Amino acid sequence: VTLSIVITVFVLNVHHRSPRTHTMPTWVRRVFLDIVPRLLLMKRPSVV
Amino acid sequence: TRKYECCAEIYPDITYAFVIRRLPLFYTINLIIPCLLISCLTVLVFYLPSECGEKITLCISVLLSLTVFLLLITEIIPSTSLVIPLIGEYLLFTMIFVTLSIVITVFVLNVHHRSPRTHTMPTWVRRVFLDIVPRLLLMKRPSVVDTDFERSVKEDWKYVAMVIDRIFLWMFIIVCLLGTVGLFLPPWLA
Repeated sequence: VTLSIVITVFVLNVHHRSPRTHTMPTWVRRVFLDIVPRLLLMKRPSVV
Repeated sequence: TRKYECCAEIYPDITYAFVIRRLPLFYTINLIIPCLLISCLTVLVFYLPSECGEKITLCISVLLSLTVFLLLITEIIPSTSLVIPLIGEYLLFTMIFVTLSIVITVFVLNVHHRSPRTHTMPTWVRRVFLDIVPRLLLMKRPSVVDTDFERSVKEDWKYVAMVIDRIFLWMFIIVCLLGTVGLFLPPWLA
């Protein structure tokens, strides 16, 4: 549960990032928006 | 053998010295580790974004937990005032620093919620907390220009809050590690 608290702090930090403060690395984009979502059977909607 | 003020003769005695050692696996499982786990959450408040609105909840809970543990230990150890347990020292110092984090976190929250309609950014703040300090902390602000004035200064205030947060995240980690090793390593190395 303590480990989950740490991970939740990190996830909250990630969720509240914007281009005005952080820049998205290309590897983060690739991995976490192409590979992992497919494996976890979660599909993002194709919107532009 | 020794002489007492009662009587003029020598009264012998035999003193037995029982040197006993406690097996430190019950109180380590039940007091130490639960104390350490809470102490691990002391620093996370500085990595929590202000917009989440949970900073105060995290540090307040940590403080009220460490306080409870100190009282539980207070009911085990004798009330003698000659020496202080190492566990008592560590808990107390963490409580002092957790309290310091609450004060800092309150101040950081105030900085994050400032806009031109209420406050004015001083010239040197823009120089120090947006140009110099971010470079040192290896956090680089993306180069973005916003036409709006009350969304660019408002966003600058938010970034200043993050920079102040990152300063103490580094400082507390150093202090937390130095304090722990600087307290429990001396005894281990008799």
